[PDB]
Amino acid sequence: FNGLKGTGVLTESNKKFLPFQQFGRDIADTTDAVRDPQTLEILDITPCS
Amino acid sequence: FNGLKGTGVLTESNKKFLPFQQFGRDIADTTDAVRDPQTLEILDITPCSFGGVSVITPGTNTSNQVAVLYQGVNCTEVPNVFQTRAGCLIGAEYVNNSYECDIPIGAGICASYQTSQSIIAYTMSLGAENSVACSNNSIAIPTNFTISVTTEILPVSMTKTSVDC
Amino acid sequence: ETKCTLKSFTVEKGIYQTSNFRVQPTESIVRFPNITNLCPFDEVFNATR
Amino acid sequence: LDKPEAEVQIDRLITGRLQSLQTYVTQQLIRAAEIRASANLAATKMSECVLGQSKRVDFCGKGYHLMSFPQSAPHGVVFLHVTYVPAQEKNFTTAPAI
Amino acid sequence: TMYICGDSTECSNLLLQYGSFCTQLKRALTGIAVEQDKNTQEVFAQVKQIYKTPPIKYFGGFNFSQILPDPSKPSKRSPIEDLLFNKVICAQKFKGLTVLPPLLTDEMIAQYTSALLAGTICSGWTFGAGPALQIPFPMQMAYRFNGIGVTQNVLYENQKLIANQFNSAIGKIQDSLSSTPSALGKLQDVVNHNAQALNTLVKQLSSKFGAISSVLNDIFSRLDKPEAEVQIDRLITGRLQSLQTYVTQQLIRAAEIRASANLAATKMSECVLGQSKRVDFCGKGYHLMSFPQSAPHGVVFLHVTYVPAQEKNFTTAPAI
Amino acid sequence: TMYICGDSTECSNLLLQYGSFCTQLKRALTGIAVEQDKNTQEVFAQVKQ
Amino acid sequence: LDKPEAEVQIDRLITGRLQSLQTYVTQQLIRAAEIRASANLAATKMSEC
Amino acid sequence: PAYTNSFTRGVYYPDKVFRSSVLH
Ligand SMILES: *[C@@H]1O[C@H](CO)[C@@H](O)[C@H](O)[C@H]1NC(C)=O
Ligand SMILES: *[C@@H]1O[C@H](CO)[C@@H](O)[C@H](O)[C@H]1NC(C)=O
Ligand SMILES: *[C@@H]1O[C@H](CO)[C@@H](O)[C@H](O)[C@H]1NC(C)=O
Ligand SMILES: *[C@@H]1O[C@H](CO)[C@@H](O)[C@H](O)[C@H]1NC(C)=O
Ligand SMILES: *[C@@H]1O[C@H](CO)[C@@H](O)[C@H](O)[C@H]1NC(C)=O
Ligand SMILES: *[C@@H]1O[C@H](CO)[C@@H](O)[C@H](O)[C@H]1NC(C)=O
Ligand SMILES: *[C@@H]1O[C@H](CO)[C@@H](O)[C@H](O)[C@H]1NC(C)=O
Ligand SMILES: *[C@@H]1O[C@H](CO)[C@@H](O)[C@H](O)[C@H]1NC(C)=O
Repeated sequence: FNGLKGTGVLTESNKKFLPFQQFGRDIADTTDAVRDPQTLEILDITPCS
Repeated sequence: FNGLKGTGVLTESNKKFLPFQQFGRDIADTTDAVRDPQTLEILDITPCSFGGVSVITPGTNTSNQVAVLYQGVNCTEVPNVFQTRAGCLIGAEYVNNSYECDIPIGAGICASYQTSQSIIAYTMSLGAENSVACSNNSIAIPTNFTISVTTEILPVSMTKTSVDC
Repeated sequence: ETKCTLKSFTVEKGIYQTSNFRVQPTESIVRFPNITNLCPFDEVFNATR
Repeated sequence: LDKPEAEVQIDRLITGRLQSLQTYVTQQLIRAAEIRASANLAATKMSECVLGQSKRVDFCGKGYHLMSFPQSAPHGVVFLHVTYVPAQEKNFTTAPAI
Repeated sequence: TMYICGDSTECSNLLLQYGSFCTQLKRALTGIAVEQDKNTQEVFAQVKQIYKTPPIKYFGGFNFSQILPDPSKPSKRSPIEDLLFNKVICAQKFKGLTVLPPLLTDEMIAQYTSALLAGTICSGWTFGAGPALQIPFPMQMAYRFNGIGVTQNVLYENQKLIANQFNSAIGKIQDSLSSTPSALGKLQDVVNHNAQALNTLVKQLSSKFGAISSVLNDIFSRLDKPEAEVQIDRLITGRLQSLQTYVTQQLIRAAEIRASANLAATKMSECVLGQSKRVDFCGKGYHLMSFPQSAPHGVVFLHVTYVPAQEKNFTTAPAI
Repeated sequence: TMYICGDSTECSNLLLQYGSFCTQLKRALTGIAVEQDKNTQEVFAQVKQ
Repeated sequence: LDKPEAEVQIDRLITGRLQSLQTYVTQQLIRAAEIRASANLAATKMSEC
Repeated sequence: PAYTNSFTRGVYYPDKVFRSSVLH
């Protein structure tokens, strides 16, 4: 996503980002949610089993 | 040796190298043998004579005499000489008179400063020699007694500290 | 040596470990295989034609 | 040093001297355990040697325990153990039954 | 310095930038080594009087021949002890890792055990709290029977039965050691743990830890003094923390051994030099007596206990 | 591995150069775990009946 | 970053995180000893009380 | 192409280093 990459399962989130926020992070300062560059959909990122 | 750099003593080897092998390694994957590129002989590589050194001494309040113990080496590789298990001991005179252990060396051997005075080595004693009779018709019964008091000391706490990181 | 090791001018009764000892070799033995396949410059400089 | 590099050597000092602090704490954690075990034994002996009479061999001194008295000390406790010790035995002839 | 760098003088004089780190590691290991020679004194050296073993090994029908030393062997060890000792380095040495001998050799430890056995049989518990006082063995047992709430006449009427049961129980000890997969696992584990802890120590010298090479000399020349040196710090940090970990684990492990040594010393006092009234402390059942035996890096106790049998149901009442 | 390097394929191939640290770690933790199941039987399993 | 540079940065994270895990194991191991001691007491009391 | 079973064949000496009585 815009140069930010990794491995995991993408699902729909129930998070609501402010207009100036592209992505969110967890307590380990690791991205766990991103906004889709085209559809503005917020996706949750969960590691593969 | 043909690019294999190192240091130590080169001796005759009895390692059965294969026709295509140039050097060997120990259990820690460290080179311990090389093939000489001209003679094709195998050279066994060991470290040059070494070992820990300990100084056996009385307090400097009494004397400035010392004895030196070389650990892991006997009395032929070191260059009042006594050979023990711990290693070659030099400067202490070994005597056959036993005493209670003073400055421990190891394997039953201890040292002390005695008579004029010098450092000596001896085998440490275990305790007083005695015996108890076994019999099937005789018993020993105490006719008197004594009250005695002994002192026991135990730690309970230690210094409390804190650090401003 | 013991005094320096213990960082003091007073040494108490007992046995102390100081340091190690070694031979300290100064020679350097360098060995390579004989240079057999000499490069035939003879036909370059000592040519008859 | 210029900032981009100066912070690197500073970072090296921080991790080095930080590891040192860590060694100190680790050793104190182990040393503390040793003191606690001693304190637990001292407390046990207080209960069994001072507040009562023991029947445990060589627990409250060598001999037959009668009583003990506590004394204070820097960073610890000192016990005075009062014991009975038999003396001057004599050889007698004996029998299982009469 | 022999472990981290070796014979490279340009490395040994660089390790000086840390200085006290090697001292702390040396100190910790020294402290442990000293402690190990104390644990064996607390357990075995409980007598200031070293008693000679009895000329005879058959008292009252009880035969202790399998427990007491056997002089026909050069090691003068009892039949059981001689079994325990049979059921339980250059690569390390060349890297600056050495093993130190104990102050008390097996020959000396055996003498303490012999003294304790001699006292237990000829005197009883009295030698553990004063002078040794001779007593007939059958009478020693009579006292030990009263101590468990069984009238002493039971022993005398059944002396032959009791001696026979004892002889059988002792005879079966070797069969429980020589044919059990892990009879001495507790002692072997100590050996295996320290053996592998050391071997996993030397194998870390082959690691690079981010350096271009594990070999100190090969990249001390094939690079600049400014650049190559940057990797000397890397190899030293790696090897230094590897050694630090070894020492830390030994300090923790040593504490576990100390606790065990303290328990062994307590049982020597309460089981062997007396009679215990503590449940399951000196074996299951009603404790009568115990006998010590020597073993590699440890001690073995033989616990003799009384167990009731053949319960019959009687009718009872609080009072008449 | 998941703690260090995570989903990075490149990073996971560098840990191999640091020596068998994960092995020592898993070994130490396993030993602790085994003891935890020992403490409980020593306290409660005082009866064979 | 390219390989010659990324490895320098990545090695800093690996070294640091290895120390974090080592600290956890060391302290977890010390704590296990404390529990073992109380377990031995509990077993003794089960027997004697 | 009558595919067969390679079993445990195809192992070779990976290096020119002498080793003995050891697992590598
Ligand atoms: C040193 O020796 C003197 C005797 O000359 C003695 O009085 C003093 O107490 C000793 N001091 C120590 C620390 O042994
Ligand atoms: C000293 O050690 C060497 C090497 O093992 C051995 O050859 C020599 O015979 C030993 N000498 C003595 C007196 O032990
Ligand atoms: C001790 O006695 C032995 C004989 O058993 C003798 O060979 C030895 O030289 C004596 N040693 C000393 C220091 O007197
Ligand atoms: C017992 O010993 C004491 C000395 O402490 C002595 O005065 C007393 O007379 C002795 N009694 C007997 C019966 O020997
Ligand atoms: C040349 O090298 C061979 C080894 O391949 C050796 O056997 C032979 O002696 C060498 N010749 C000379 C003159 O050293
Ligand atoms: C008792 O007899 C033994 C010999 O069996 C002897 O060694 C001991 O000294 C005697 N004790 C007394 C008080 O006479
Ligand atoms: C004592 O037991 C041993 C077997 O360990 C036996 O050989 C010996 O004969 C027995 N002693 C007697 C007097 O029967
Ligand atoms: C005693 O009575 C109980 C029942 O109260 C029975 O289970 C047990 O087997 C009996 N024991 C004997 C020896 O008769």
